[PDB]
Amino acid sequence: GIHKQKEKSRLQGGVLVNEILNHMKRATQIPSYKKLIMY
Repeated sequence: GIHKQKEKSRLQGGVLVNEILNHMKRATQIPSYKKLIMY
């Protein structure tokens, strides 16, 4: 249950993560996840 969901905070990593991820995380272009639900 908890395993599935992880903490996007408090976690650490090698700068590499900063260089490789440096770009962005997930689809920041978040348009509308639920709002859509209702058409």
